[PDB]
Amino acid sequence: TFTSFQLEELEKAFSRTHYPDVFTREELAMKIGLTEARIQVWFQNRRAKWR
Ligand SMILES: [Cl-]
Repeated sequence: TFTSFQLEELEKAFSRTHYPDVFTREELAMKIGLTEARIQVWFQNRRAKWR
C-alpha cells in the first residue's frame, strides 16, 4: 500500500497531466521510493477510474 507521501506526489503529478511521460515517471520513482512500473500502473488505473 502506498504511503501518504507517495499518494500525495502521485496525485500532484496527476493534477498536472493525466499522461505523465516516462522521464516524469522515473523522476517520481526515484524521489518516492517506488518502481516506475508500479507508478505507471497507478496512472493507468487512475485513468481507467476517471473514464
Ligand atoms: Cl515498465
